[PDB]
Parts: sequence; C-alpha cells; structure tokens
Amino acid sequence: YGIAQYREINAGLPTIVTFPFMFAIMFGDMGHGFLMTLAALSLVLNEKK
Amino acid sequence: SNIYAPLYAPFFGFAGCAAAMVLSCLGAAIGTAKSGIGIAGIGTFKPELIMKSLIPVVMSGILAIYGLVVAVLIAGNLSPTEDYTLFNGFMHLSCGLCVGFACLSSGYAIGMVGDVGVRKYMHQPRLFVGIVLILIFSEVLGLYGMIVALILNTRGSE
Amino acid sequence: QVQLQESGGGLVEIGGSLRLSCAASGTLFTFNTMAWYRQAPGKQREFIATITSGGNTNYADSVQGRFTISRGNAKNTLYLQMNSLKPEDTAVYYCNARTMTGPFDYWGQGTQVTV
Amino acid sequence: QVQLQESGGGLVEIGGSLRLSCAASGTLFTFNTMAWYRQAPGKQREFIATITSGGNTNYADSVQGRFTISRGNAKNTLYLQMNSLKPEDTAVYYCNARTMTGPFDYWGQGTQVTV
Amino acid sequence: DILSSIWTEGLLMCLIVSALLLFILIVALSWISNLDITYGALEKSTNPIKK
Amino acid sequence: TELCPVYAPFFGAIGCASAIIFTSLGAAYGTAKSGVGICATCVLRPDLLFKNIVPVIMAGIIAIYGLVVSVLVCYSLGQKQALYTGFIQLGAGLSVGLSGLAAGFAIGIVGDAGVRGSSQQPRLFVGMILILIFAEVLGLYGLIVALLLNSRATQDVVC
Amino acid sequence: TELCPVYAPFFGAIGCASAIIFTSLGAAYGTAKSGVGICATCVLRPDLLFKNIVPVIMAGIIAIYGLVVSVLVCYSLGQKQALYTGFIQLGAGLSVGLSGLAAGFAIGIVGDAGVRGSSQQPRLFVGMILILIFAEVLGLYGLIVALLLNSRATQDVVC
Amino acid sequence: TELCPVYAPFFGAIGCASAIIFTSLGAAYGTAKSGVGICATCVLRPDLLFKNIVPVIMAGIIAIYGLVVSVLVCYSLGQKQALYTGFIQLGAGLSVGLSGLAAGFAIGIVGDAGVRGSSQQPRLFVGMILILIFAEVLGLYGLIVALLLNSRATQDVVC
Amino acid sequence: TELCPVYAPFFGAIGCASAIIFTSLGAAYGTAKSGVGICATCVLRPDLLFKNIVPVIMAGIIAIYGLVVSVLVCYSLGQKQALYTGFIQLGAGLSVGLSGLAAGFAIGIVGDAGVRGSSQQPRLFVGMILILIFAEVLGLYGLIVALLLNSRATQDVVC
Amino acid sequence: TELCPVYAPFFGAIGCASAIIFTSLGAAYGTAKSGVGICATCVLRPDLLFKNIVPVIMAGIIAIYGLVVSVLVCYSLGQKQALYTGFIQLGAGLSVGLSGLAAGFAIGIVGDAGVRGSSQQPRLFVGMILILIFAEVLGLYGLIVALLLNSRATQDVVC
Amino acid sequence: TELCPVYAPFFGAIGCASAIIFTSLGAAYGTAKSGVGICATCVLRPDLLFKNIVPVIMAGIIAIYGLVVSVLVCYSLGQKQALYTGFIQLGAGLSVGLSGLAAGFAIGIVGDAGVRGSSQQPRLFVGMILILIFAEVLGLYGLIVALLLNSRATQDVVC
Amino acid sequence: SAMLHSLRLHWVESMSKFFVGEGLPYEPFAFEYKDMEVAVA
Amino acid sequence: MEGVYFNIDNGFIEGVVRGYRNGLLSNNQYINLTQCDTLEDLKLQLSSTDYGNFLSSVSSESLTTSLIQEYASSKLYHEFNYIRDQSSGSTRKFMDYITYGYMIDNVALMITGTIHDRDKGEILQRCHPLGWFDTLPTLSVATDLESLYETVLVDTPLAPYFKNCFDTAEELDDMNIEIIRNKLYKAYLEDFYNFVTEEIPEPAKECMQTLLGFEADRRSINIALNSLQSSDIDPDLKSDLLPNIGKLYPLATFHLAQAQDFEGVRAALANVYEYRGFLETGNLEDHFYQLEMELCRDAFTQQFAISTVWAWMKSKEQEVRNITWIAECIAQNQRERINNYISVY
Amino acid sequence: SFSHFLYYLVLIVVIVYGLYKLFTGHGSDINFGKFLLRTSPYMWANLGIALCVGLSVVGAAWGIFITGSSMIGAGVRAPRITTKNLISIIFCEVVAIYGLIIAIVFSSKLTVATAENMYSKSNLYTGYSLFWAGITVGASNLICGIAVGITGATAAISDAADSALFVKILVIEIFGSILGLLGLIVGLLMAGKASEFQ
Repeated sequence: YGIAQYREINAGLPTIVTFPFMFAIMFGDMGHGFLMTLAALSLVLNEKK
Repeated sequence: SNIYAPLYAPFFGFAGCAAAMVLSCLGAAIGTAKSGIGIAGIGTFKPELIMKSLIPVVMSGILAIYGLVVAVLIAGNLSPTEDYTLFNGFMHLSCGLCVGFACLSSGYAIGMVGDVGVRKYMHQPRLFVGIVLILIFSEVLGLYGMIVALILNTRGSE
Repeated sequence: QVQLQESGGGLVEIGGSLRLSCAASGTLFTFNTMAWYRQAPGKQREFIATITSGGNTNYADSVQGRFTISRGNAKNTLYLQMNSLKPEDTAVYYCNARTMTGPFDYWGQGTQVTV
Repeated sequence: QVQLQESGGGLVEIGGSLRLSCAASGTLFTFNTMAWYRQAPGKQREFIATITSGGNTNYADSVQGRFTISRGNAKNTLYLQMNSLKPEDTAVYYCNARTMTGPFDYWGQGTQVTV
Repeated sequence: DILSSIWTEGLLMCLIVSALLLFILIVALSWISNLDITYGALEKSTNPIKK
Repeated sequence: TELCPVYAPFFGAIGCASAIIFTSLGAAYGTAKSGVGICATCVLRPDLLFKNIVPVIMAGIIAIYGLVVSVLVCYSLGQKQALYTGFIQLGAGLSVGLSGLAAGFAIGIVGDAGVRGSSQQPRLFVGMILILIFAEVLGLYGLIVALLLNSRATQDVVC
Repeated sequence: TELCPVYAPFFGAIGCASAIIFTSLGAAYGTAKSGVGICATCVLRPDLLFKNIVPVIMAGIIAIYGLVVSVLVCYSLGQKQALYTGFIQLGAGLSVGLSGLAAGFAIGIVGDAGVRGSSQQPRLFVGMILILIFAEVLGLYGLIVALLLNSRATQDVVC
Repeated sequence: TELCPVYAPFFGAIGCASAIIFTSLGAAYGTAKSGVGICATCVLRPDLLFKNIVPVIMAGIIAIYGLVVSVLVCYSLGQKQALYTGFIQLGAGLSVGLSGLAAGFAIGIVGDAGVRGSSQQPRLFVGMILILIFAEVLGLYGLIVALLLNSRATQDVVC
Repeated sequence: TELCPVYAPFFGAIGCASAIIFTSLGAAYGTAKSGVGICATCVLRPDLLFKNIVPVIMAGIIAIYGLVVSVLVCYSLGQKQALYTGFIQLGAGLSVGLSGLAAGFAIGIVGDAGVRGSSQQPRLFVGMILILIFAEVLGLYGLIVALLLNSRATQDVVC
Repeated sequence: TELCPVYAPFFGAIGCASAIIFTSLGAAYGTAKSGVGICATCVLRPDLLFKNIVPVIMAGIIAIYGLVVSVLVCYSLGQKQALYTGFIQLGAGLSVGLSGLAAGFAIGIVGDAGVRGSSQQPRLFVGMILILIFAEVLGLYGLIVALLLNSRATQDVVC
Repeated sequence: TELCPVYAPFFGAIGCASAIIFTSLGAAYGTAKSGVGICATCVLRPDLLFKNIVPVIMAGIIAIYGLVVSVLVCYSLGQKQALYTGFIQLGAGLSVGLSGLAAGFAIGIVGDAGVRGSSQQPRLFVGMILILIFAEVLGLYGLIVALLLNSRATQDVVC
Repeated sequence: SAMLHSLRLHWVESMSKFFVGEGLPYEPFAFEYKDMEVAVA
Repeated sequence: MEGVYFNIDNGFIEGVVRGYRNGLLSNNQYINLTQCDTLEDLKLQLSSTDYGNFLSSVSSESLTTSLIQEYASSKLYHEFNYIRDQSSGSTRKFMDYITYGYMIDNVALMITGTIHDRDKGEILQRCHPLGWFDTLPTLSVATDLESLYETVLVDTPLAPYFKNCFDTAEELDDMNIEIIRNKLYKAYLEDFYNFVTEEIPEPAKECMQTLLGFEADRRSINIALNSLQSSDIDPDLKSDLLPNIGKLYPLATFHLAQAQDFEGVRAALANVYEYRGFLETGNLEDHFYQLEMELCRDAFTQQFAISTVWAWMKSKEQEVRNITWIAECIAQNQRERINNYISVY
Repeated sequence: SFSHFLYYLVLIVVIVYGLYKLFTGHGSDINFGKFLLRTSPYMWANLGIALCVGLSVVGAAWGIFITGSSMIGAGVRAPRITTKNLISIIFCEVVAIYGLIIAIVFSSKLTVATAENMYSKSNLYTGYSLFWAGITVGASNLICGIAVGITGATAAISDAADSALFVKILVIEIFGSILGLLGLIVGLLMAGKASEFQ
C-alpha cells in the first residue's frame, strides 16, 4: 500500500493477528477451516524443499 | 372522513417529496461532473489554476441544498394520524416539481459553462471575473424555483 | 381418459363386515368431493356417504353408525368399511368423484355385495 | 397434506372436569377459524364452540359458562376445557379448521367421552 | 362499487409488475445486442515494409 | 354535476408548476449557448467581455416572466374553487411556459452566432441587439396572454 | 346529455393557449434561422445590415397573428358556456397556431439562403422578398379562418 | 343513441381546421425547397430569376384549395347537427388536406431539381413546368373529392 | 345491437377519404423520384425529354384509380345504412389505396433507374416501358378488388 | 372465485411453447456465430475442422434442454386444471427458455473468437473449451429450476 | 374482502423465475466480454492463460446466487397463500435478479480491460483482482436482501 | 473473496487512521545473479 | 451526457493513449538534445526519455540520422497498430479512416516510381508502412490508369474515390499523376468529414470537424500556390482540387480558384481571420505546423473523446520531425539553424 | 425510428380513449383515485424495498466500471496508480451499502395486517410511504454512482500525469459522494413516521 514514514508506527505488527482474524470472523466454519489449515501445513512443512 | 380528505391523498404528498430530491440530485450531478472534466483537463498543462477555480463545482453543490430544504419541509407535514386534504396533496406535488426542474435546468447550465469557462481560462488570466458573473446568472435560476416552492408549501396548509 | 374402478365385492354372512375400495387414475388434481352410492335391484340409486378433500363427512341415516367412510393416503382413493350387515344391504355399489364446478362428474361401473 | 388429531378423551366421573386437546399440521399459514363439534349416537353433529385468529370466542347456548375454548402458544394448536360434565354431554367430539374463502375446510377423526 | 368488470384491480397488479419486468428484460437485451469482437487481435497480417 | 368538484385545484396546481418549469428550461438553454460563445471569442478580445454579456441578461429575463406568473397563480389557489378557475390557470401556465421556451431557444442560437461574429466586425453589435429584441418580445407576448387569462380566472365565478 | 356541461370551458382554454404557443415556436424558428444568416454574412458587408433585417421582421409579424386570436378568444371565456362554442374556439386556436408554425419554417429556410446569397448578387434581393411574401401569407390564411370560426362561436347559441 | 348528439360539432370543427393545417405544411415545404433552389442558381444568372419563380407560385396555389374547403365547411357548422354531417365533413377536411400535403412534397422536390438544372440547359424549362402540372393535379383531385363530400354532407339529413 | 346504428356512416367516410389519400402519396412519390431522374439526364440530351416523360404520366394513372373509387363510395353514403355496407366500403377504400401506394413506390424506384440509364443505351427504352407495366398492374388489381367490394356493398342489404 | 377457471390452460400452452421458442433462438445464434468463424478460418487450415466444430455441438445441446421441459410440461396440460398449475408451468417455461437464450449468446461470441484465434495458437484450444463449459452450465441452471418448479406443479393441488 | 385470492401464486412463480433469468443474463454478458479478452491476448502470451480465467469464474459465481434464491423461494410456493407471501417473494426475486444483472455487466467490462492490460504490465494483475472483487459483492448485497425478505415470507401469516 | 475483503478493511478503514506514508524505501547497492533470459527480455 | 457510455467500449483505449501523451518530449528535453555534439551522445540522451532502449541493438559506428529516423518512426507505427487491434465497432472504422490517407499517398508514389521505370524493390522501401495493402506492389505492372483501376484498385477500399478521375489522356505523366493524387484526397476528406458528422458523438464530433477542416484549408492553400508555378491551369479545372469542407469554403475558395498570382492569392486570403497573417512572414509550412500543433494541444483538454487518438497520432509525428532535424544538425555540424524545432508541450 | 412510432401510437390511442369516455358521459369511469385506493398496499411496500437496493446496486456497478477501466488503462505505464486510486472505487461501493441499510430498516415494517384493517388509513399511509421512500434512495444512489464514477476515472487519468494533481481533484469526489448521504437522510425522514402494518 505504501512505504511508511521514517520511524512512524509500523502497520505490520497489528496486521499479523487482525488480518487473519478479520478473515476468520467471515469465513467461519470448522470444516472449511480444517481443509485450509491442512493445505497450509502440507506447504509449510516442506518449505526446505 | 371529509370527501376532501380521501385516504389516498398522501400518495401525491410523497410524490412531490420524491420529485424535489431526485431531480435536484440530477441537477447537482450534471453540474459537478461536467465541471470536473474542465477542471481536470487543464491540470496537466498548468496545475496551479485548479485550487483557485473550484467555483463551478461548489455552485453546483448548492443546488442539492435547495432540494434538501424543500424535501425536508414537505416530509415534516405528512403523518398517518393527521387529516391531510387532497388540496394539500396537490400543493406538495407542484411544490416538489418546481424546485426539481429548476435545479435540473440550472445544473445543466452551470455544468455547460463551467466546462468551457475553465478549459480555456488557461489562456486568459483576466477572464475569470466574467466567468463568475455568467455563473451567477446561471445559479439564480435555481433560486427562483425554491422561492415559489416555499410559498406553495405555506399556502398548502390553508 | 379419467376412469374409476371399485374393488372388494363379494358375499358374506349376515351380521358380518367387509371393506369396499375405490380409486381413480389419470387425474391432474385432488377431487373436491367423493362419495358412495347404492342400488338395490329394482330400485333407484341411494346416497350412502360422502367425504370432502378436507375430511368433512355426511351419511344417510340408513347407514349411520353401521358404515365408516374414509380417505386413503394416495390421492383420490376411498375406503368404505361396513359392518353389522343385514339382508337389506344386498346391492351394487358405485363410487362417485366430483369437481367443485362444471360438468366434471365421474362414476365407476360398480360392484356387488350380498349377504 | 394437512391432518388433525384429537386427544384427551375417555370416560369420566359424574360432574368431573375434563380437557380436550387438538393440533393441525402440514400447512404454512395460521387457520382463520378453528372450532369444536360433537355428535351423540342417534343424532346429527352439534356445534359447541369456535375461536378466531384474533381470539374472539363464540359458544353454543347449552354449554355457555360450562365450556371454554382457547388457542395454544404455537400456531394451529387448540384446546377445550369443560368444568363439569353430565350424561347429556356424552358424545364423540371433532375438531374443525377453516379458511376465510374457498374449499379448504378440514375435519378431524374425533374422540369419545362418556360419564 | 368495483373498479371494473374487465380491468379489475387483480388484473392491473399483474400487468404492472409484468410490464416492469419486461422493461428490465428489454434494457438488458439492448446492452447484450451491442457486443462485438476485437477481430484485429485474433487475426494476423504481415508486410515487407515493416520488415 | 357540481361546479366545484374536489379535484378542481389539480389543474391550477399543474398550471402553476408548468409556468416555472418551461421558462427555466428556456432561460437555461439561452444562458448555456450564449456562454460558450462568449468564453470562446473573448480569449483574443478580453476588452469587450462586459459588452458581449448582454445575451445572458436577455435570456435571464425570461425566468422572471415565469416567476411573476407562477406567483400570481400561486396566490389564487384554494381548497374550494371552480373547475373553470382551474382550466384558466392551466391555460395561463402553459401559454407563458412554452412561449418562454421558444424565446429561450431563439436567444441562445442567435446570441452564439452574433457574439462570435461581433468580435471581428464591430459595427455588427447593434445588429445583434435588434434581432435579440425581436427574439425577446416572443416571451413578452406569452406574458401578456397569461396576465389577461389570470385576471379572468376569478371574475363572475359562482361556487 | 347537457349541451352546457361544466367541462366545456376546457377546450376554450386550450384553444386560447395553443394559438400563442405554436405561433411563437414558428416565429422563434424563423428568427433563429435568419439570425445566423445575417450574423454570418454581415461580417464582411456591414453596410447592408439594415437591408437584410427584413426576414426577421417578417417572422416577427407571424407572432402578432397568434396574439390577436388568443386575445379575441380569451375575452369570450366564461364559467357557463356551450360545448359548441368550446369546440369552435379550439378549432380557431389550432388553425392559426399550426398554420403560422408552417409559415415560420418556410420563412426561416428561405430567409437564410436569400440573405446569404444576396450578399454577392445585388439583384437577388427582389427575389428573396418576393418569395418571403408567398411564405408570409400562409400565416394570413390561418388568421382568416380563425377569425371566421371565432365570429361563429358565440353567434346563435342556446344554453 | 341519437342522430344529433351534443358532441357532433366536434368532428366538424376538427374537419374545418384540418383542411387548412395540412395544406399549409405542404405549401410551406414546396416554397422552402423551391426557394433554396432559386436562391442558389440565380446568383450567377439573375436574368432567369423571374421565370424560375414558377414553382413557388405553383406551390402557393395548393394553399388556396385548403382555404376554400375550410371556409365552405366553416359556414356549415351549427350547434345542433347530425353525426352524419359531422363525419362527412371530417372526411372532406382530411381528403383535401393530406392529399394537398402529398402534392406539396412533390412540387418541392421536382421544383428544386428542375430549376437547379434549367440554368445550364434552356430547353429544359418547358419540360420542368410540364411535370409540375402532373404534381399539381394531385391536389386538385383532393379538392374535387372534398367538394363532393361537402355537398352531400347537408342534404337529406333529418333530426 | 342494431343492424343500422347511427355511427355506421363513419366507416364509409373514412373509406371514402382513404381511397384518395394513400393513392396521392403513391402518385406523388412516383412523380418526385421520376422527375429528379428526368431533370438530371435531360441537361445533356434535351431532345430525349418528351420520350422520357412516360414514367410521370404512368404514375399519374394511379391517382385516377383512387379518384373513381372515392367518388363511387361517396355516392353510396347516406344517413341511415347498415354496418355491413360500412365495413365493405371501408375495405374497398383501403385495398385500392394501399395497393396504389405500393405501385407508386415501384414506379418511382424503377422509373428513376430506367430513365437515368436510357440516355446511353437507346435499346433499353422498350425494356423500361415493359417493366413499368408490370408495376402498373399492381395498382389495377387494387382497383378490381375495390370495385367488386363496392358492387357487393349495397345489394341484398336489409334494415 | 373458482380455483379452476376455463382460461387456466392458456398459461400452460404459453409456457409449453415458450420453453422451446426462446431456447431455439439461443441455439440458432450460437450456431450462426460459430459457423461463420469455422468457415472463415478453415479455408487455410482444413485439417482441424473436426476439432473446431465443438462450439456448434455445445450450442446444439441447449436446444435439448428446451425440448425436454417443453415435453414434460406438455403432458401435464388438461382441460380442467387449477390456475396454480398454469402459473407454475409458465414459470417453468420462462426460466429454462430465457436462460437458454442467455447461454446461447455467450457460446456464440466466445465460440467465434476462440475458433478464430486457435488457428494460429494451438495452446489456446484448451482455454476455449474451459470457458465454454462455464457458458454451458448457465443453461443447465435454468433446467434445474424448471424441473423443480414442474415437480411442484401438481402435488397437493385441489380443484 | 379476502387476503388469499386465487391469483396470488402468480407473483411467486414470476418471482422465482426472474431470479434465475436476470442473473443468467448478467453472468452470460460477463463471460462473453471477458472471454474475448482472454482469447485476444493469449495468442501472443499463452503462458498466462490459466492466470487470466479469473473474471470468468467470478462471473460464474454470480449465477449461483440466482440459483440458491430461486431454490429457497420455490419451496414456499403453494396453491393457497396470502398476497403478503406473494409480493414478499416477488421482492426477493427482483432484488437478487436486478443486483446480479448489474454485477455481471461490471465484471465483464472491467475484466475485459484488466486481461488486456495484465499482458504487458505484470504488476497490474493485483490491481485487476482488487477491483473485480468489489464488483462481485454487488451481487452478494442483492442476495442478502433476498434472504432477509424470504426469512419473513411465512411468519405469522393468517389465511 | 473473504480474504481480500479483510485486506480492504485494513488498507482503507483501519490503516487510514494513523498511517502517513510516502516514505523512501531502503534499497542498498548489492550484487546478485542475473538471469540471461530475463536480461535479453 | 458525455461520459456515461463511452467507457463501455473505449475506456481501456483512452487510458493507454493518454499514457503515450505523457511521453511527449518537453521543451527542456529538446534543449538537452540540442547540447549534444555527437550522435553517440544523442543515443545516450534519448534513452533517458520515454524512447528508452529502442536503439540498444545498434552498433555505435552504424549510427546515422536515417537509421534514427527509421527506428523512431517504427516505434510509433507499432503503438498505432497495437491500439487499433484492441478496438472494435465505430472506433475500429474510425482508425481505418485515418489509414486511408497514407495508402492514397502510396498509390501516387508507386505509380511515379513505375513511370520512371525504377526498380520496384527500391520503391517499396520508401512507401509508408501504415498505408500498406495486399496488392500495393501490383500497381507496378502497367501504366494505363484504366487498366490499373480494373486490375487492382476496384478491390481496395479506395475504389469510391476514383469517381472523378477517368477523363485522362491515354498515358500518364508527372503532372498527370499529381492531379490524380489531389482529386483522390478531394474525395477522401469529404468522405471522412461526412463519417465524422454521421457516426461520431459529441464532443468528438465538433473536435474532428475542426481538425479535418484545418487539413482541408492547408490542402487548398498549397494547391493554389503550387499552381502558380505552372505556365497555365484552367481555373475551372483547378476548382476541382479544393475540398468543400474547409473554413475557406465556399467564399474564399472561389476567389482562390480564380486567382492568377501571389498578389491575387493574398487578396483572396486576407478575408479570413484565422489565416490573416500567414503569407507575409517566415516560412509558410512552419506556420502551418505551429497552428496544427495548437489544435492538437487543445484537443487533449477534452475527456472521453476518441479524437484523442488523432491528436496523439499527429503530435508524435511532429516529434519525429523534430528529433531528425536536431540529429541532422548534429551530424552536418551546421548548428546555427538548430533551434527551429516546434514544441507546444 | 420504430420505437418513436410506438410512443406516438400509444399517445394517440390514450387521447382518443379519454375523449371517447368523456363525450359519452362516462368520464368518471376512468377513476385513478379508486385504483390507487383499492390496490393492496403490500405491492407498494415490497416494490419499494426491491427497487431501493436494486437501483442502488445498478448505480454502484455503473460507477465501478467507469472508474476501473480507465484506471487499468492509465496504469499500464504507471503501476503506482493502482494502489492509491482505490479510494475512488470505495466511494462507488459505499453507495450500495446505503441501499442495503435502508432495506434493513424498512424490512422491519412488513408485519401482516388483519383483514378488518387491511385498507385502513394507517396501512395505506405506510404503503405509499415505503414506496416513494424506496424510490428516492434508489434513484439518488443511482445518480450518485455515475457522478462519482466519472470523477474517479478523471482522477486516475490525471494522477498518471503528476502525483501532485490527485489531491486537488480528490476534492471533487467528496462533493459528489455527499449526494449519497442526502438521499439517505431524506429517505429516513419521509419513512420515519410510518407505522408497521397493523
């Protein structure tokens, strides 16, 4: 979105939790939540490869 | 009920309220949009004239206030508990139409002149005072519509 | 074509009981009214019982108490359960199906019951 | 398909109080009118009570002040309560549910009461 | 006191909404009618002057 | 049937609105067409800017005709009135209304051409004024008819 | 049915209005078309400016026809009048109105060509004004019929 | 069901006005197209001006047909009259009117093209005026039919 | 439901007018399209003019068809008559009128193209005049049907 | 009011016919646009015609959806039926019919463009098929709604 | 008089049908516009074909909104129902249909541009996706209102 | 669809309350491998 | 109003073309080019502008002003064809109309090269690449215009424009070809102007009517002044070569056709304000280029108008004329005239 | 054109029918008041709610494609455009939110009336009120979406020339977006006093 001004508050930290949580509050379902979690796990465990 | 206060009378009261607001928005929209094209067209050739020449878009903005006042003032007189004569119904219908088409026509004129009046104001710095004067004559057409609308409203209750 | 047929005819002992059945096929709707009619030999038809689509019933006093008319679960079906018969019940029986308006009144060929 | 069931019937001691319960199912709308009817042996059906969707009540003169009719919490549920009973009250009792226009007029199977 | 024995209020309500739906349908088909293909991007041509 | 039916004010009400609707459309068109010509021509001739403004004044007057008739009709509306009064007020509204629109189109067209040409032939300015006057009085005739009708709308009326 | 119903004045009101409306639209077109022609040619030939204004005056006269008929009809309206005098007044209004409107188109179209062409051929001016006279009387015929109808509206009417 | 209802004159009034209205649109168009043709060619050859005029006067005659029928119908109007008289003289008005309008279009188109060509082929003029006559009689037939109808409109009529 | 209601003449009057109106449109169009062709070609070969005029007089015949049917219907109008005779002679007017209009368009289009080509191929002329006749008979069939309907319209009718 | 009026079958017949009419217009347009594309490009590349023909087959299937709904509705028509059945199977007719028309337009345009482009980029063919499937199911959705409505047309209906 | 007249189901049937019809037309237009864009650009850049189909699947999504509302509405139809239930599910049909129609048009027009631009400014792809999704929800806002109205369709209704 | 609505709420609704932006990115001089294919392209 | 429907079809085009407009060289950039002193420096300087890497495949010893002219032009011709490929409908028809002018010029060039019996391989390499059509080189097979028309030209979109050409002598000539070229342009501009009037909406309608009018005027003035080099031309024959759409028409064009000498041309032209002072001073074509650029710069101030692509097309052509002029001054070292470039932006 | 011919045909037949009924003495047959007084108020209310969101969504969609197509075209040589100019899309999309919000409010009014009170004064008032209240919000939102969209496209074209211009042009979009609020405010006012169907 843009480069932050020199030493102003970095928006990154609030984004770490509030972005996926504001997604979850819409995408609320244990079924579809599990399928998405399993997909990411298969991807992160192999990250070395 | 009186035969002069049939139960369908409010239909014309609301119809006047609608005509007052919808047509005023159309008048304001034409004036703002067309002026915006002229204001932006000169931007790439000399930016500094823009912030000094938003006059047409603010003038076209005022037209929405004429519509708002009449629409608010009409809506304040309707209710489901009071009796509301058919005469009162027709007065609000005419009340709404007067301000509606007055603002629509005025907005068209403001937009048409504000477009050219900026798009070739870049060539003549001393031209500006003339543009504002013709805009005033273009603006006042809306004011006449409101003046007659207001006196229709107060006479509507009698 | 729309058509009806009865079933359950036969002969039984005095004081006995049996069930008459009727059905219709080929129709596009539930009949507003269906009824049973009886004809002893040598006489005109007698009205026995009737039942609307909503279950409202009416009976002749000659069968009041003794007979029970009922709707089936399949559309346009009837069952008439008759018990405590007497020899006067010897007759052919017809089922009749009727629409709320118009000439659409139907009759089956009928079937026989005797003591 | 719509259907109805009575309940609460049976024999009771002379002068005893009793309640009859009824329900209707299989339709999406609330019935405009619901009512109770009775039939002793050897007689035609007799009116007893009816109640509108707005809660207005009407009764037969014979049971005025003896019987009370009311609707339940949920749609299309009905109750009748009689504070004392006598031999002239013995009969089978029916529910009825109606629509403001048309042939949609439903009737229940009925239940018995005796002293 | 009826409105009419032919143009009864029941019929007019049907005609009003059906006319509105027809208007929306006609506008929609008008936009669809205007579709056309950018043939120049699908075909190919060459000349020696460019080369 | 009754001389003063309940719906009689409807015609007067629409007549009142008609007067200001069509005159404002006429004045708006006359202002727009003239304005384009004025702005276009003065870019090389800024000195005569306030001399060429006349057509805008000329077009603006047509809206005053609408306001006068609309106001005069307005103060004659009432809950109980004869149909005859309604019909005449409608006649007064349409006559000034659509006459003003006709004059507006005339002023707009000739104002554009006259201004655009006048900037490069100074003697032509008087010629433009004369033709604009002839366009102007077409609105005036509409006003005269409307005022004659309006005074007759409420004389000898029984109700 | 009554021969003097309450709605009879309505057609008279529309007859009065239409007379001035359609005539003014005719005069407006005649003025607009001619005005562009004059303002175009007189840039180079300002000396003959007052000679070339005739077509505008010609179109202006048509507006007078609409005014007099409208005024004559107006002074004959009333709350109680026959249907017959209502229909005849509408006939008077439309005839002068739409006949004058036709004359307006003819004067406009030939006025433009005549003024523009005559600037470079002086002998053509007599041709232009002679043709305009033929276009002009198409309005006059409409007036003549309108006056005859009007003179027959109130004559020998029972109510 | 009456032979002579109160609304009968309505068809008469519309018939009277229709005769002169539609005729004038035809004459106006014929004058316009011919005028532009004359003003175009006569710039180089003014000597032809006063014989090139013929299509204009030829178009002008059609307006007379509308006038005489309209005046004849006008003097036959009255408050009490049969629907039969109403229908017949509506037919009289329309037949002359819309027929004359068609003749107006013809005279305008051929008058323009013919006069445009005559200026460089003097032998063509006798041919041009010959064709104009075949266009002219189309209006004349409309007049003949109207006069027969108008004559029949007011004899053997009872009420 | 009477056999002879008072509005029966309305259909006859419309049929009578319809016969000459639409036929006039057809003949006018045929004359206009043809005339432009004749004037265009005769500039270079004026000796050919009186030979080339055939399409104009050909289109003229169409107008006569409308006239004779119009008069024959006209003389069969009366105040009291059956709806049957009304309907029939409405059909007579429409059938000749809208057939003549179709014939006029055909004569106009082909007469133009024919004459414009005949100036550089003399043997084409006998081809052109043959094709005109096949356009002509389309009008004649309309006349025949109209005369048959009219003959039937007024015999064995009761009321 | 009756549940089963005599005009009830009308909406059934309209629904039955409408199902096949609109669906055929969709399939016709899809066939036409695709056909032009195939014929235009296969002149230079005849070897791939029987691969490029798929869009025509895809458009052809849509007509089958209309047929089956039309037949299924047809066998439910009767002389005496509830008005409710008429409206339901009218809705069944429209939903598939105008969905087929929509899908037909989609297949026609992308079918033409895909075939036109595929002839000089072999990797694009799989893309064309993939897009066409999305266009195809727009018809299938219409069928599913139609069959749901149709199944509901006759159960729990009294007459 | 009565809350549950015989014609009440008509609004339900047409509401159910229009939900899928208008949504299908919108999805078809969205597929057609973007489909040509994909075929146009992939000729030179086949490698990004499967990245560019996103506008097509997004257009496909809109059709599913129409289907589910049509299914949810359909299960409420019955022979005997109040006008209340009739109109409330017509509102559901109109709101989703008119919303999906607009969303389909927008996705088509902006997807067409996005696919072309993305072929030569690779950063531009994320810009396309952001804009398209804000177009997608315009269908969803229609679905939500449809669901809200439908949730109320049979609540507390007396009949 | 849901994921990029979460993005919208952050960039526009949430972040505009404090974020000034228009800063200068840190871009140090350094060496890396260059693809011959991308270079000729 | 103006903008509600334009973007349904042309929205993407309008964005890209204005993207190109932002690449036009400004006055400061011409000044920087002026300060170079070797083409090897001009290559480096240009690469900082929007022209980028366009010469990155050319060896330093191969740099010549003709090569720079060719590559700079090729840049524009690809951008034009790209935009046309993305268009459809009336916009596509409009851009083809822009193309007809170039191929009308190629026809005359090809015939001129043929009648001198020069190698067709030489002629093609100087034809304008926008004015290409499938059978262009086949015009070299004959000299008779009647034979060429039936053989080739009836099949091309130029066919309607020969309506007035065929009354020639039996064999062509340099003067005979030029009168054909002008009588083609005569028909072309009137057709183009008519199409604009019929099918292009506002404000693009008035914008193009103005721009086409200017070209008709310039076409007329040059023809008048060039005829003065002839020993004689029949004024009625000369009258056919002046388009009817110009601001000069009909009044000034009539005198301009009658005129016999430069003094008479001045007497005819002095009646029109927009050209009141053109013939007195400087170079005539220099004035025309200046005024042409003013009209283009004005057109860009509109929005949602397809005339923008005409404005971009013509403005970018002048920039190539500027760049080559500067490059020629660098190469020939005759610097004193270098400042005569034309730039409004 | 053929459509204009239909308009004049429809105008003429309406005039003839009105004149016909008037002269025969049946002018009171064409009674607009009794039609307006006897049609079911559920029609007006539901039709108003439907067109409210329906027209609002049309406005937003029309605004977005006006802005988006130009923004994408401008971005080809200036990709910095794509992320900052998103705000113009936001101003278009919020116009749909206002349409949704009014639908939430009005939906609460749709109770079911008893037959005895179906056509009473209060129920009729609510029926007319919701109808016109829906139209003004829908129509105003439709107009607003176009005006913001046209300005948004203009801003993106200008921003690509010089970053300094965007901030100055952005002011005009604010004035345009205010028309959304005014439509909403008048919608709530004229509906606020109506009572749910009794």
